[PDB]
Amino acid sequence: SPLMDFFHSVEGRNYGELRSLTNETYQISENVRCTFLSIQSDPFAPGSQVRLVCPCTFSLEKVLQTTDLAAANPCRRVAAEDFILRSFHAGYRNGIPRRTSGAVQVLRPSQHVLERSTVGLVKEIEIFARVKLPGRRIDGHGAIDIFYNELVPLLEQCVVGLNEEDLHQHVICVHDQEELRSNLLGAGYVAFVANGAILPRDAGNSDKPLRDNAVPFQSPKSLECSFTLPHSGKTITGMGLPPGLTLIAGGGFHGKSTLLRALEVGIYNHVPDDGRTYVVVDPTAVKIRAEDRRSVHGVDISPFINNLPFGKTTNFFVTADASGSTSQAANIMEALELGSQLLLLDEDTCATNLMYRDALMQMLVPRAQEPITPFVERVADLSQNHGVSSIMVIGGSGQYFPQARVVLVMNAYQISDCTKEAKEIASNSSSVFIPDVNRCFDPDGSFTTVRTKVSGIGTESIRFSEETIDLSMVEQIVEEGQVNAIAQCLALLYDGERIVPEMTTKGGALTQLPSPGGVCFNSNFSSMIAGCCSHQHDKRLELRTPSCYLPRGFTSATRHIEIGAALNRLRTLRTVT
Amino acid sequence: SPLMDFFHSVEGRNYGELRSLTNETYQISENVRCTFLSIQSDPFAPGSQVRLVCPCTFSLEKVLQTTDLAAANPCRRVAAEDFILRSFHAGYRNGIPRRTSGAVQVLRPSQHVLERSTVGLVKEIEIFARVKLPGRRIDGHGAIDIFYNELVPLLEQCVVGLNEEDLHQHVICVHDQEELRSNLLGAGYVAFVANGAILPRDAGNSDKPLRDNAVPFQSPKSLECSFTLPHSGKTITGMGLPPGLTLIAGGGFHGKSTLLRALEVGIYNHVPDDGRTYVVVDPTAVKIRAEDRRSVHGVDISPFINNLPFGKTTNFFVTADASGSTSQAANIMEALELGSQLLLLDEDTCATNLMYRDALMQMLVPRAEPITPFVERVADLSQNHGVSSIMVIGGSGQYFPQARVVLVMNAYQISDCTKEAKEIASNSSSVFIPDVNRCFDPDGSFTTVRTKVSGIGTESIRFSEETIDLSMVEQIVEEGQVNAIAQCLALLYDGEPRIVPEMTTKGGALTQLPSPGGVCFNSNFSSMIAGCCSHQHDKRLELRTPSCYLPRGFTSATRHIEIGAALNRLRTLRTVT
Ligand SMILES: Nc1ncnc2c1ncn2[C@@H]1O[C@H](COP(=O)(O)OP(=O)(O)NP(=O)(O)O)[C@@H](O)[C@H]1O
Ligand SMILES: Nc1ncnc2c1ncn2[C@@H]1O[C@H](COP(=O)(O)OP(=O)(O)NP(=O)(O)O)[C@@H](O)[C@H]1O
Ligand SMILES: [Mg+2]
Ligand SMILES: [Mg+2]
Ligand SMILES: [Mg+2]
Repeated sequence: SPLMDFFHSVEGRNYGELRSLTNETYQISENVRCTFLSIQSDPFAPGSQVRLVCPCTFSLEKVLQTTDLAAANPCRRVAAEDFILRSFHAGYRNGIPRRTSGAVQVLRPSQHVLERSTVGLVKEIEIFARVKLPGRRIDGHGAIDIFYNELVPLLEQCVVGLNEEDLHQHVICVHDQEELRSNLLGAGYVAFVANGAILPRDAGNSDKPLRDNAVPFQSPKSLECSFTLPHSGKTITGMGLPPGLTLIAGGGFHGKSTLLRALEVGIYNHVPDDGRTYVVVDPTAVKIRAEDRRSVHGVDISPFINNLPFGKTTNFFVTADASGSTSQAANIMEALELGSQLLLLDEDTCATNLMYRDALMQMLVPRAQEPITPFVERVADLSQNHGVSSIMVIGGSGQYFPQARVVLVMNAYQISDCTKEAKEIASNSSSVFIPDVNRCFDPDGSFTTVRTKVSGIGTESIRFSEETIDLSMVEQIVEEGQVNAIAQCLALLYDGERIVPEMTTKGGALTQLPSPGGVCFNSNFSSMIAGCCSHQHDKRLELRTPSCYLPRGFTSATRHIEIGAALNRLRTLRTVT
Repeated sequence: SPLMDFFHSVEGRNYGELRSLTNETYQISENVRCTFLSIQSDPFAPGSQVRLVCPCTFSLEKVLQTTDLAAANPCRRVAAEDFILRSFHAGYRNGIPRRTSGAVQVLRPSQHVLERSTVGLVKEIEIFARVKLPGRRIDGHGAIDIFYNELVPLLEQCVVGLNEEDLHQHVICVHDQEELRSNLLGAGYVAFVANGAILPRDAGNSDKPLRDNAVPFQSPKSLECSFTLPHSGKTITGMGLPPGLTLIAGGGFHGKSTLLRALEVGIYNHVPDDGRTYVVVDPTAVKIRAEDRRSVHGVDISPFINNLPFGKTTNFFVTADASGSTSQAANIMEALELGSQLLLLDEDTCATNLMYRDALMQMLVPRAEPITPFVERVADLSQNHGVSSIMVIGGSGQYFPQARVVLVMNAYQISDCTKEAKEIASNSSSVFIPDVNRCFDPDGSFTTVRTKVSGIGTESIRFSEETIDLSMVEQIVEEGQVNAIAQCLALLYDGEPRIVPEMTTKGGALTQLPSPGGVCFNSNFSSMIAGCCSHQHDKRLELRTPSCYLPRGFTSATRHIEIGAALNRLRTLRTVT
């Protein structure tokens, strides 16, 4: 009631008047309360941050399995908050807002279920928003619409008026997914692909499942295996993949890349639509690709590449313009340093030189003269002595056959288990890694340059003061709120110049890190980044550290490996050993 | 004079009266004049478009070799306007402006010399700009600063007060530079790389040459050749590449991607620093890569990929989400139909399946294997259609029997090893229709649109609600180029009915297209795109087709092939045969 009357009150009057609202809290409905987090300078300044608060109607016991909030499995708290976001957002598609100024920015959820700062379940329901409040004169009627006519009905009908059965099933599917990824290394696998999974996406620029003429994934028998889901009781069946080397071989339009992308997202749980639901991978899995002109600092790529020009150091690599082989190797070590157990390779984004060696090529120029020691030679070593496994798509090269654990053959989106035939083909055709990695972070040479503000640019980049970090090929980033999280971390690392050691220890301390779902090889770089991640988790995916330029509640969880990767490619980065 | 005397008058007054400034044209100095092409609505709005006019002081005789404007070689006209802007911009680093509002937006030219609408030479000098005229009570003093203090000294000192000896030398390098490529197909070559060239760049995110410890290009003797530049008299020497197949072989970190990138830009002339200056390629050459999830419509990918799943037609291919080989082959023909003469490949960003087939792969599963690799179509394409290929190969000597020359690179030093290489092979040892039927269908193509077309940086096109991915069309090298493409799309759309057949004709008529420097296999698609390019050229890089959201003078020339690639991968592209 009173907010409106207030606005009538200030309806004509000048814009400055608005700075009164901030902090000033009003109840706009019986079941809705509004709290003002900021009030911006003008209409065109991006949003005026507000906290929408409304009662939590559903039974915790039925959906969260406990009466007291604090006991609830965080996974289910996430799936809940995730769901509410989804429901509120769908409210626009169901013509619920009697009016749609469209000046209401609230973070849009991916197809993946991540903890987001956006909705918090507290004891109530906490939804953060950004609103473009309506000439120089104020125009209260605009706002008046915006709250009473657009937000209240959406809240009351899609948020307060939730559907419990839907909620409960959301949460059950999600949780069963987490648990099912928690069962992986135990059950004997590194990846599991559920039967009937609709892997292929809707469009090359789309993440939703394929509506038309999808072919449900079917595991070969020899690779078939089953599980029991705890919360649904549903028992499911599919393709299990042992530790070691999984080869995905077929030449054509067959589905190879499509399966693999499923596996990269395999570290996520997605809304029951997604159709990749219950395709799961080790939660530390990393899409490994050549990436070029990326900068490297302090990575020891010496396992793969041996003989740089001009006696330049393999063992502590450093460039601001990297090669396809060198940076791919850079990414493999970058990864191991952050502790990945399952590398994911799509050969078409991989640096052929790294991958294998041609006879003609070696005889043309002697391999003594060639630096590179290809991946095939390091792979058996990595699985046997390190428990690091690889799944990779190979297009037309059987060189990997003596090393291959399984050889898959994809044809028109159908798989066959051809591991026997292939190693038979191989047949008739016939460690090196330091886990304790000496890499500390140097905030001095790293941050000397800058002049600030830190902010996430879409899904692609980080505005880091005058600097700009390119994540366009950190392919497992799948939300804007993720890169935003990363921005929070960077602005933190920057702001407190006690923290590197402090976070390094904060990290060495931990036994398990948070998955982006909420559920819980070393070095000081690694461990530090773990410290940052962990601290961020602590403060509810919202560090506020001063140099950060971010709205309240547009942040999504992300693995520590991603914060790793983002710093890892700061091109002002400096690092010591 | 009069402008400021106006402004203070206004300075209390409301922003609106700035709508008086429209059209009204003022002289803020002897050698300066400004014309207001627009006025922003708001202080925020991206700026207010103005024409900056100043006298042409230099002797046209020495620089353009004619007293009369209209005779001037457009190559030297471009190099002129290029140089003018460049100095103007340099005016900021030389402490020239008295004040620095930074409300002045004027296109930043790249290292490339391109025709740009920004500076025009007419009879004088024409520079287009965008200004943010500053509380929302007018900031008359602020504006006064922008013009009396910032723009004028820049103009008078760096533009009116230009340096003719440099400008002359600019133009000589540029012109001599264009001529050197015109000489290429004649002199018997497809690529020429000048000795002493500095190929590599300062940083993975930078286009400027490698300042520190660059190693100068040197041609192997066997491939060495020389030319004579008409305008400088200078005689230059380097690496000549014949028609046919050139293989770039090597190990790692030796500079192949460096050389190749130089060759991709080889369709451009660079400001005399750039250091790739006098590296030239066929001005039609295209960087061919696997581009995944790109949409295809109407491409006959048949020569490489003869089979698909489900009787899907290779001969008229269509996907909204695409494969590495499938996309790459689309690219090869997309480019062929637009008339490429040299295909440029980095075996790394190429889809390997398209490139060779392993013995082991072929046996494990027989080829009766959609794909027919490039190695087989290469001789054919060369011999029968005069389309050549230079490609970086990482470790596969399979191409050796097909190889014209085999280049071996080692620590930034090339060697001719084609003898030894083909021996290696010896020791271990048409299809394409030029007449491709592809008409453009504006009906199905433009149905879903409500508009506005605007280029997003260098990377994408906001085509109404649609978005086009130019992120892997690697030879786009300016924002003004993407803006150009946006102009053309806005044209095909707004002038929809008669513009397709008309441009098709307007393009069949043409025996030469305009190179981006200004100097001057068929299908209706192609001929149409050529029509668009040529009409754009005619119209001075300013087609204000009505649905174009663009400031005046933020446009740069492109090849026709580029406009081809953008339309080509529109996700609502419908095309008929
Ligand atoms: N199981 C499926 N059902 C329906 N469509 C599919 C399926 N799998 C893949 N697709 C579509 O097939 C197209 C090509 O599949 P893709 O995943 O690229 O095969 P691929 O092996 O990567 N070929 P390549 O990378 O060229 O060697 C993509 O558009 C997919 O969306
Ligand atoms: N003339 C030069 N002077 C100095 N540095 C150079 C020169 N040419 C190349 N480089 C460096 O080498 C890198 C490019 O070479 P690169 O692409 O690694 O060769 P490559 O071995 O063919 N690639 P790959 O085989 O895929 O690893 C750049 O990052 C440059 O820094
Ligand atoms: Mg390279
Ligand atoms: Mg390379
Ligand atoms: Mg693919």
